Amino acid sequence: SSQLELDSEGQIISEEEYYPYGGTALWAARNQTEASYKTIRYSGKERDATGLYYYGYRYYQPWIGRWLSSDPAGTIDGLNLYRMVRNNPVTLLDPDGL
Repeated sequence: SSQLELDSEGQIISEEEYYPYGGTALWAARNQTEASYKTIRYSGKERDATGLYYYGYRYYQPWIGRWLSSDPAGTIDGLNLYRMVRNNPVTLLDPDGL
């Protein structure tokens, strides 16, 4: 999860922290425009303007800790095709949405 951004000389552009399931709980910057250009924040995946995180093979709803669609890989991570990283978001990460 992208927490700090630094410019060419190690000065803080932004500061972020997340709720364990993706939600953004702290968001700070040195300029309201300079901050609008940070795109990826949680688990190295893009939070679109829609609010969904784009993981690759699926989109993710951080506000209910739940995938937007059933796993295409099927029963690869259990019988629950909507569960998020075995409900262990602080320890585990999903690389591509499967």
